[PDB]
Amino acid sequence: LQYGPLAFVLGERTTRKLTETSKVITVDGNICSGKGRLAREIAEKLGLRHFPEAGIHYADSTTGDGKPLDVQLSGNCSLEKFYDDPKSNDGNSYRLQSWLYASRLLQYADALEHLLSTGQGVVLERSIYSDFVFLEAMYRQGFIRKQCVEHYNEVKKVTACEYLPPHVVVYVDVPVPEIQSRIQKKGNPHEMKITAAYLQDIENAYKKTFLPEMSEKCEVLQYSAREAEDAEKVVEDIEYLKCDKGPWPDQDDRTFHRLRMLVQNKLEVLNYTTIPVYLPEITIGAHQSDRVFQKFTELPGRKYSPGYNEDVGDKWIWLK
Amino acid sequence: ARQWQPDVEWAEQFGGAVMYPTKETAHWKPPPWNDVDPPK
Amino acid sequence: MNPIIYTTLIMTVMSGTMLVMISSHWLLIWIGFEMNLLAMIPVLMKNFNPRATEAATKYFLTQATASMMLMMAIIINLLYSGQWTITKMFNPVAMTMMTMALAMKLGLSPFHFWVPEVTQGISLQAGLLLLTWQKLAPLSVLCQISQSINPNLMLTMAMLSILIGGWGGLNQTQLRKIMAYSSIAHMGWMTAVLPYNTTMTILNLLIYITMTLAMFMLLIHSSATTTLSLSHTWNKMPVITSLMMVTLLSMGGLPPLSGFMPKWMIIQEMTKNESIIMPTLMAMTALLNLYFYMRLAYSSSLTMFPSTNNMKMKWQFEHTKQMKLLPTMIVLSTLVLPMTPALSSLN
Amino acid sequence: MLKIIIPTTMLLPMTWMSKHNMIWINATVHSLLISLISLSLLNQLGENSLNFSLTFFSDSLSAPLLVLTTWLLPLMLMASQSHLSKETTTRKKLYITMLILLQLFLIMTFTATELILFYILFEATLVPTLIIITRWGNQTERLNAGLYFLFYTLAGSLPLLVALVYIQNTTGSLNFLIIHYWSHPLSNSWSNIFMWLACIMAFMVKMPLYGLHLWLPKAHVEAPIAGSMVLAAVLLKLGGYGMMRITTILNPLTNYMAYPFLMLSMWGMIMTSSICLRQTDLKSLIAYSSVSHMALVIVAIMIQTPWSFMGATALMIAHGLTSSMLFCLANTNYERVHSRTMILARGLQTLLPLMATWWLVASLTNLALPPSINLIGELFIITASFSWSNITIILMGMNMMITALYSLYMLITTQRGKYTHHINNIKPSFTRENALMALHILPLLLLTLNPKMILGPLY
Amino acid sequence: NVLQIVRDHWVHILVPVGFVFGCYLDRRSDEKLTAFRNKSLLFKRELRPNEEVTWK
Amino acid sequence: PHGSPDWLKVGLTLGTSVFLWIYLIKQHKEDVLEYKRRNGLE
Amino acid sequence: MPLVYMNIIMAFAIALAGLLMYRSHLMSSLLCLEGMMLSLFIMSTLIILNTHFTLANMMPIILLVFAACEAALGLSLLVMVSNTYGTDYVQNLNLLQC
Amino acid sequence: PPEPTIRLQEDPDPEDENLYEKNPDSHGYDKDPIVDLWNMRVVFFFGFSIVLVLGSTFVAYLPDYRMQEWARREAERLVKYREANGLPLMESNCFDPNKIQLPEDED
Amino acid sequence: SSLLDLIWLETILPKTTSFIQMKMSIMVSNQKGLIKLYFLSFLITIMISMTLFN
Ligand SMILES: CCCCCCCCCCCCCCCCC[C@@H](O)O[C@H](CO[C@H](O)CCCCCCCCCCCCCCC)COP(=O)(O)OCC[N+](C)(C)C
Ligand SMILES: CCCCCCCCCCCCCCCCC[C@@H](O)O[C@H](CO[C@H](O)CCCCCCCCCCCCCCC)COP(=O)(O)OCC[N+](C)(C)C
Ligand SMILES: CCCCCCCCCCCCCCCCC[C@@H](O)O[C@H](CO[C@H](O)CCCCCCCCCCCCCCC)COP(=O)(O)OCC[N+](C)(C)C
Ligand SMILES: CCCCCCCC/C=C\CCCCCCCC(=O)O[C@H](COC(=O)CCCCCCC/C=C/CCCCCCCC)COP(=O)(O)OCCN
Ligand SMILES: Nc1ncnc2c1ncn2[C@@H]1O[C@H](COP(=O)(O)OP(=O)(O)O)[C@@H](O)[C@H]1O
Repeated sequence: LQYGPLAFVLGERTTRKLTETSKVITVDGNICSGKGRLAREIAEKLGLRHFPEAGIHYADSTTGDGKPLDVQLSGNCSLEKFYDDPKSNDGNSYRLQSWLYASRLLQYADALEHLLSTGQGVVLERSIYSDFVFLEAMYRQGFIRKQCVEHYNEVKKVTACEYLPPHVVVYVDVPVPEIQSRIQKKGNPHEMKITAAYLQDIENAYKKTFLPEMSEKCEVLQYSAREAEDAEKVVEDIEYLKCDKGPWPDQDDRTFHRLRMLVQNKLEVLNYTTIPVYLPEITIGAHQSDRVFQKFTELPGRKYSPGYNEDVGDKWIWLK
Repeated sequence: ARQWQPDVEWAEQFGGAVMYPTKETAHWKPPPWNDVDPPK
Repeated sequence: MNPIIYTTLIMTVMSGTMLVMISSHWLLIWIGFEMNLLAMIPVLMKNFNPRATEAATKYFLTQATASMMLMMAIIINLLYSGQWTITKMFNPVAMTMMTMALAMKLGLSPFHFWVPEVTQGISLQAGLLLLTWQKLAPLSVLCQISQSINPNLMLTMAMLSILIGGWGGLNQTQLRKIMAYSSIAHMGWMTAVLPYNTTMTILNLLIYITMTLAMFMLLIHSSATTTLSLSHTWNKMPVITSLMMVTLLSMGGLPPLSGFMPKWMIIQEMTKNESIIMPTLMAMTALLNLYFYMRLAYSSSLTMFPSTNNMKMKWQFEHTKQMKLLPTMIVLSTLVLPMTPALSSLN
Repeated sequence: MLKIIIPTTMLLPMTWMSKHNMIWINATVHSLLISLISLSLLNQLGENSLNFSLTFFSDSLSAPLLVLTTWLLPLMLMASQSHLSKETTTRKKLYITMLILLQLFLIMTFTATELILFYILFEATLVPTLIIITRWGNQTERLNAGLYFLFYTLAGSLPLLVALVYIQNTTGSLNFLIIHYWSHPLSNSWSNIFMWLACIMAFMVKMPLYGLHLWLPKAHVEAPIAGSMVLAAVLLKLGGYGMMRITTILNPLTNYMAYPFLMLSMWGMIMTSSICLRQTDLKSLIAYSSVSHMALVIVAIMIQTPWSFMGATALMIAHGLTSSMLFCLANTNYERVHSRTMILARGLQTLLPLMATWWLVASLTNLALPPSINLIGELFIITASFSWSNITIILMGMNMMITALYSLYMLITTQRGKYTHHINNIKPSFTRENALMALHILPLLLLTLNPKMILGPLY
Repeated sequence: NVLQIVRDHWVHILVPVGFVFGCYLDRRSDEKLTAFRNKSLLFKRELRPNEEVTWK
Repeated sequence: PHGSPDWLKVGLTLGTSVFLWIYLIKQHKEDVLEYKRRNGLE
Repeated sequence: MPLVYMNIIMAFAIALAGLLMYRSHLMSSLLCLEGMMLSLFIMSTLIILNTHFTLANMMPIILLVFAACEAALGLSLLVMVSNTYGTDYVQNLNLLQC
Repeated sequence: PPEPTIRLQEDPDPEDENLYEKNPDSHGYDKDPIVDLWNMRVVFFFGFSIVLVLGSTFVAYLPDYRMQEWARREAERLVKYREANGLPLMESNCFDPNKIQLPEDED
Repeated sequence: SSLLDLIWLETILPKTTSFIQMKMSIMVSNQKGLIKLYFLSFLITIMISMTLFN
């Protein structure tokens, strides 16, 4: 018996599972910062569940087996090509940006459905909110066009006009020279090609737009690099602040039911991610799309529904 | 050697609010993707 | 809204329709219409936005005016003959006003203007309800007084409705407006055979209801409200696009599909009454409905439109909420021509 | 008649249950077996008919058309085997399903004891052909072509349905036997004039008649090879079969209502034969030749004499075979050139001699060389028209000359001369193409031995 | 090999069997119309001593 | 996802089909018996 | 048919024409609807009382009740429209078009 | 104008695959040599060997259901009868006028 | 070829029909969405029906 209107009618009221502990938290910062360790420690200390940052093949892990698929069958883009030649002729940068945004939207939907179905809180990295800063970094540097950012704004507004922003936003503030030094120490050959202007643009956008906009409706934790390793202070400040300005206190059982309808049925979550406006970076013609779809359908566990694949090992097919 | 299939230029014929818009109706815009209008 | 409230409102709509159909008193029929209108408004506004509120207020205004005209027709009929039973109306003026009220309730031309706007404003499920269940009551009332209607007024209104539906379906890109104009055309087809045989009207209503239920179910299955969003569907569920193309062919009246059954039958009945010109004009006019069905079929399945990069992710997820009776609706809407003589059951 | 309808229906589950690399073999073998079974219907009798049941009956006009329809499908499968090689198994099965459905509809249409069932199947044939034209068509114009191929036809036949039911409201039945036995003359009245027009214009448009033929070049050029085969060979003869069946109730009005159509056909044969002389496309040339031959058949049907009917039947059969073979040859050239232009590929007898021989035989058959059945129908219609009026021969004679001209022109431009230097992808002709050509051409020369099998019920 | 070709060649009998089925159906259709058997004014014949029906 | 064949639903479906078939056969036999009785065939 | 019934029908027709005019101010449209209902109520009451059809005395009050319910419904819709636009002019209802 | 001038992401048009290059003795039915050879065999056997020859012989030896020789013998005996007894061969009237009731006019 | 087949025979039947249907569709579907005009037309048709059909 999957959750539905009948479940809500009979027993399933999800406002009872909330115990003030849910408090969805996003830990976000600049590239290759300490935000990941902070998020993991916050999840460990507060007893929440940590969701790793969404990548190119995040959606591949949630469907069927967790093994990622081929780049052509899932994403059609690579971060390494973006680092090597950000001004690529084939529009790899914005294809990467849109795929990452859609993956983050799916991850946010998964975190929300877990929170609403179990009552346990979650910890996230950069959500659908604060993703746009990378878009800004791609535009100010001249890597992508203006029609691209208009597309991203349209898709972002349409998708995110219906989700609840996180209770607490935690920002790990790291200076650009310091993060450049850490990038140099990391040794990833593609990441040493990042310019100082890119990081400066990303940081400025994060401080200028993300911090005040989330200030008036949420609680903000602007923490420095040295004071971020002490996760006990972070968790104490999480407990100390109280949420009474966001829409979460204004929330009710019926709209929780509507949200729990939205978070499941992922096809409705990603419905507006494929709006029919034709930018050369994202649009794909009939022949290539047909070939890629046929190639995808030939995968061992993708021809039929998950429970109806003979080669995988599904038995008693003719009675399911 | 390849079967012709519709491209972006052909597909944009149906992107308008109404087929073959007139000069009066040229400025008309299709409805929003979601059926929600800004509160302006 | 709350599932209990939604279920109660749906039950109220259906009970108002049933009260209209089973009542032998004009006041009870008016009460059923009032109940239906009262309970229909929140259904149109289930998803709150300016568009739904606009559609709901337009619908309320139109239906309230139609109900007031119907009540005045009842009052005049009572004045000129102290009878409340639904029978011979005994008064031409009351008959004309009743016909106009019922046509405005149905959406027949020239009272067709509200249908496309209300259908465009409301969602797909609301449009399904509005175009399927909202025709049972006015058509039943019209069939009960079939011997009373002036044939000239009914036939000219039906011809106007068919013409307007066929012409207006050509200019539409949004699918909901297309379905609204198709509903207008089918209403015109049904109301043209009331003076001759109500069994043909009921058969056409059943076939149209099946076809439009199948079409709205298919449009719900693949979240498409415009032509291009429908064209994007082939890259994920080609079976849905093929079934929708077959259904669209059926709605156009192409044999040996189910949609040919009503028109043919209706035409044959209208040939029994020495009427030849009018079925010919209706056929040539329904050619326009067929044309825009063909254009939608070209844009949907018979060609492959360009896709987007994000659709790959949609490949990995399955349609969770699976609706029932859809295969049955498609089968009845496509392959019931050999069972035509079954219309003798006086459905 | 069910002994042939049932195997055609069972062709569908066999195709849908077959292996991904064995559908063509099964389809071809079982289609040939069905054609062999359908050869039994050719044993007609001078008496009334082969009235199998209340729903199906066979005559010596329906029997040759049924045999040709059954024989066409294997040829279409062999022709389509090539360009559907890179096609997915499901879509290939869908294509074969469309072909099988079209054959089933045509088979049920050609027996059709009752007229309303005949009309229903007549219009049921429109859907698979439209799907084939609009889906598996190479060029961008196919959609428009499909639209034309639809609407013209429907515009012709929507009045007919009304006329049909009107007849059943007055006569009381639409069974062809009762219609023939209870025939009554049509008085000279405006209502009878419009009933005649409604009955005739339905089949005039699909034949097609000159002035209503604009859909045909588009439909034949834009359709795939199998679509061109089925349109030129069988789907054109539906109008002639319908006219010969329905003219039993239009007398004596036709005696003066056929003048506009006789004039239109007798001038359109010349117009289309002259159009064929200056054409930059092979498929358009073949389509216009088909229009000319069908205009001659229309003239024959409008004359309404026994020799006219015999010539019309023979010409329909011969033209179907010849046009199918010509379209196959044009497609074989196109599959190597990928241009569909007469003057781009030249001097092909130096590179493909057997294909040049096939081209010569097809051109000679189109040129109406005796003692082929083409010329049998030609001479029968010509003598019947001469009896109708001694002046018609003039026009007819002109047509004949012009015919030969463009035929040899099509043979000379494409085969003779110097080869195109910059075309080096002319591979030797496969065994499949040569077998297709032989299976097209041998039945013609075997039928010329026994003409009475295709001369109709008035032999 | 038995039990293996049948898994691959069971479709081959599909068309032929239907054929004989159709033949059977044709015979069934014939029985309904026997309303004038040996009653024709042209082929009216006296039955043979060991004959029951002129045609089947 | 990971779901075993629901024996309850399978049993319900099979039982419904068998019951409907048996009821149809019984109804047909009763109808033919009543028809023969009313028209005096057997 | 006496002149009082003619006057009532004229009033109903005038109210219907005023409703169908739509100069502006949907509130006036609801007012015209209520005037039509009032004319209907008066005419029905006069007809029922004149003929001494006792059991029909139930009909008018019921009518009024139902109609008044619809009135409330309309008002609610109007209010919501205003809350979207700040005003109730008819021309603001032009987003949905044929 | 930094636009890529590429309207969309498209596969290049593939070149046609020659059947002879990978398979001499192709017969041009399929890219699988065994399936292609058996397709050729069955097509030839069922078209030329089975239908073309046996069907032609079946049509040639069809029984005379058209009543041509029957009409020959009937006409022969009729001509013999009419010549022997001096009858005027063919009669201009199909039906005997004694069985036709013409409508009296008296105009 | 050009004057008759490709121009006039194309202009008479199909192109004229397409033009007429397109113009009628444009006229029918060119509605600004104002209920003012809708109910003015409703008043006009209500007025015309009583006079014409009685
Ligand atoms: C798409 C094709 C149509 C499908 C229609 C839906 C099929 C499922 C419906 C389930 C059963 C329907 C009715 C339930 C049976 C019991 C109710 C029955 O007792 O009511 C009778 C009502 O009879 C039913 O309507 C007959 C049901 C049969 C409907 C199917 C006819 C369709 C024929 C052509 C399409 C081919 C259909 C193929 C299979 C669906 C009593 O009639 P009555 O109250 O005294 O007279 C009222 C009607 N008047 C006013 C016109 C005189
Ligand atoms: C475009 C591609 C081809 C499509 C088909 C073309 C062929 C259609 C033509 C149909 C047949 C002719 C039409 C009318 C035939 C009636 C006989 C008439 O020609 O003869 C004269 C009739 O004169 C005039 O024709 C009378 C009618 C005049 C008005 C009709 C319009 C004529 C031109 C219209 C052209 C439009 C063509 C396109 C239509 C969409 C003799 O007058 P009369 O002996 O006393 O009366 C004969 C009829 N009776 C016996 C029943 C009483
Ligand atoms: C290539 C180089 C030459 C090699 C070959 C050398 C041999 C030469 C022979 C070739 C032609 C020479 C003429 C010899 C003809 C002799 C046979 C002919 O006379 O028989 C004919 C018989 O031919 C057949 O009737 C015609 C062929 C059957 C046509 C069916 C086509 C096969 C089906 C294919 C699909 C159908 C598609 C079209 C639909 C209709 C006429 O028979 P008929 O004189 O009367 O009486 C026969 C005896 N009776 C009295 C007992 C009855
Ligand atoms: C590719 C385009 C072709 C389009 C079709 C062309 C042919 C159109 C012919 C007319 C169509 C309808 C004819 C009606 C069907 C026959 C029924 C009949 O004959 O009954 C008549 C009815 O006759 C009519 O109603 C005919 C009226 C025609 C109405 C439709 C007009 C369509 C256009 C007319 C001009 C076209 C003619 C030439 C077309 C050339 C081809 C384009 C008698 O009626 P009663 O009342 O029972 O008897 C009277 C005594 N009591
Ligand atoms: N929206 C984006 N655009 C471009 N690159 C991104 C985007 N989001 C994440 N990345 C890349 O993902 C990599 C790892 O993510 P990041 O948070 O920066 O470091 P960490 O793995 O330690 O959490 C980085 O190289 C970062 O650049």
